[PDB]
Amino acid sequence: HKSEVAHRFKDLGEENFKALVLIAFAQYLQQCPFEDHVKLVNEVTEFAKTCVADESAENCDKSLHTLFGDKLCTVATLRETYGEMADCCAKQEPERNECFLQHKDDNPNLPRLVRPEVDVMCTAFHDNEETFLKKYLYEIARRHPYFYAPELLFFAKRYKAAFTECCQAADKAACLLPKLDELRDEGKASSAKQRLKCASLQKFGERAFKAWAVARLSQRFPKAEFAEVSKLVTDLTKVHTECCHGDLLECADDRADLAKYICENQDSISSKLKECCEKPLLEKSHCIAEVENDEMPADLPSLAADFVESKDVCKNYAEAKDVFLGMFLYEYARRHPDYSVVLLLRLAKTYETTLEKCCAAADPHECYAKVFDEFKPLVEEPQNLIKQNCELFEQLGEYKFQNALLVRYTKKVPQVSTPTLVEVSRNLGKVGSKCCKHPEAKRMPCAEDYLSVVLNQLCVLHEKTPVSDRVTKCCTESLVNRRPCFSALEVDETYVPKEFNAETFTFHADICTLSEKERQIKKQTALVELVKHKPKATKEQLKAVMDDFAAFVEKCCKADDKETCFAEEGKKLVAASQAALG
Ligand SMILES: CC(=O)C[C@@H](c1ccccc1)c1c(O)c2ccccc2oc1=O
Ligand SMILES: CCCCCCCCCCCCCC(=O)O
Ligand SMILES: CCCCCCCCCCCCCC(=O)O
Ligand SMILES: CCCCCCCCCCCCCC(=O)O
Ligand SMILES: CCCCCCCCCCCCCC(=O)O
Ligand SMILES: CCCCCCCCCCCCCC(=O)O
Ligand SMILES: CCCCCCCCCCCCCC(=O)O
Repeated sequence: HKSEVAHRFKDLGEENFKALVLIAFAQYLQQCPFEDHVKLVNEVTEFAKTCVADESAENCDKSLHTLFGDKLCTVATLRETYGEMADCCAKQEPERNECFLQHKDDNPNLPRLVRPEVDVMCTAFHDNEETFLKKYLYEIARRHPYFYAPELLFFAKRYKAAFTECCQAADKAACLLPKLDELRDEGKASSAKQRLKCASLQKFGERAFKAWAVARLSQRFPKAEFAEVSKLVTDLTKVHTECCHGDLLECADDRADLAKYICENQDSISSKLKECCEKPLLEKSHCIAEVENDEMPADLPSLAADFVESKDVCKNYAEAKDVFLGMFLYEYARRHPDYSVVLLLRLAKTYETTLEKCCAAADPHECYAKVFDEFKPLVEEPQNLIKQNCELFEQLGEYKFQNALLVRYTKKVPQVSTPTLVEVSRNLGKVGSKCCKHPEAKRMPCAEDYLSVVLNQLCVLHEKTPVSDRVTKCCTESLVNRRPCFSALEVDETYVPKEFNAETFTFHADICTLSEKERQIKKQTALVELVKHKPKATKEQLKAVMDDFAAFVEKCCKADDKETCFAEEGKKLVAASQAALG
């Protein structure tokens, strides 16, 4: 149509429009106060209503980039507050927008947002539901310039729902705090996954991305023809390149088109897309990205037909290596929604290496006749880790399971920071309590998903403050070897134990008054330090020292005079404990 703004306003709605415009400005003008953004939002919203009334009104024919760019350049404190960024306003539109992305600071030095008390939140919520949520939408959007805006809006609505419900509860906190903790983690995970997929697309390149996409979409849409999946992998690749670059508008349109495309060809892709394809513009793509795997045809041939036996596998492969490998992935993935994507990538990798070191042999058909026997050990490695770890988690509880990981990883990389080990082991523990509750068929995809963020974050923290070559080795390995690399780490025979420190192992009644979370972290911290001090201790030896500790705590956190107890019974525990640990 003639007016881009009018169009977006129409099929978006005033409410969503105002929220998005807000998120958009907060993502570029990250240093401006809330009240300034609110003002801009009103001016842009007013402008929009105008174009809705008269498609031909002034400026209404200008593109969103142009309009958005002009408003941005309106801010008078631009040069003083943003310096260099102000120089962007001197360029012709095509480059002006390009210039703004380059200055969108991915990580500003804003204060960590603190969670106020439930009572204060709920009261603010009730006094002014809108400015309360917009204020935070603003605080979140400015701290996360790259988070896809629409999704950030999607989260805002879940936050609103949690307040509406919880602030009306007998006991507010019991209802809200957890919903909020769940919202945060999920938000951080969605965030980490977007940065991950973008880093990946940057480091490893387009081929690795498409490979990942083929495998993932084939498990998701096992009934779609391979030509259809290829189509989608192509569009998804363009979509993410554009979304990673940070240009919100281009990004949103490509996603919109794709969502539209999928829905129109819905019956030719999956049966579980009805719901999603009904939903409103703003949610189609998000819904689709998260849709459940469709059901795979029960009448499916044996892979070995076209991939192992069939003479002339090389003829088809040499004719177009990637396509052939792609079909292999497609065929293999849609039959295995229970495999993790990386495992599927590992198989395809293995197969590629084999076709390369076989198609250039006397009797090819016999060189690669095995192949499928190559996969068995690749498939089993991840499955065994899942059963073995989920069983342990079943016996012990999340907490005790975290302590087990704690001991296990401190011994593998003692060089790592204690607080880093504690966090990593804790998040690793959550992955266990989250995924082990699923039936085997969904366990691996689940672990992969959560483990990818956890490992990524682990690596990032290590990128900054390097400590182990082995960690760096794993972290810089190919995406397909990342987790197997970490699983392959063994006890550090090198490590020289930190000599004893009286402080580190001293305790006061503070732990009696502290809440579970802080108490566990206090205990878990001591544990890492314990292992670092005597890394040659046994599950058995440590287990004894740990038990004598559980008691020691109880004994003192209950005794009339707690203070003394922790000092006298403290001297003892430590003295005795050292004796036992030689
Ligand atoms: C996040 C996902 O697992 C699904 C995702 C995707 C990303 C890269 C390669 C394959 C699959 C995904 C989307 O981003 C998406 C965007 C717009 C429309 C449909 C989409 O579907 C997806 O599956
Ligand atoms: C996600 C955008 C919607 C804005 C609503 C957020 C309101 C919750 C405020 C708490 C934020 C502090 C983060 C946390 O620790 O949970
Ligand atoms: C002046 C510019 C303000 C316009 C705001 C950008 C509009 C975003 C459209 C989002 C549509 C959802 C697309 C999707 O992800 O499926
Ligand atoms: C058109 C289909 C494109 C898919 C290409 C198949 C590539 C499979 C090889 C496995 C990739 C492992 C990732 C990597 O090491 O880069
Ligand atoms: C399952 C949670 C417990 C923590 C142990 C994780 C073990 C799962 C490893 C398998 C990861 C699948 C990804 C891959 O194929 O490398
Ligand atoms: C802080 C550095 C410690 C890093 C600990 C390594 C994390 C291991 C992740 C792999 C989980 C699968 C279980 C395993 O094979 O050990
Ligand atoms: C070298 C002697 C110092 C003694 C070390 C004791 C510290 C053990 C902390 C482990 C916490 C037990 C875990 C728990 O059940 O909460």
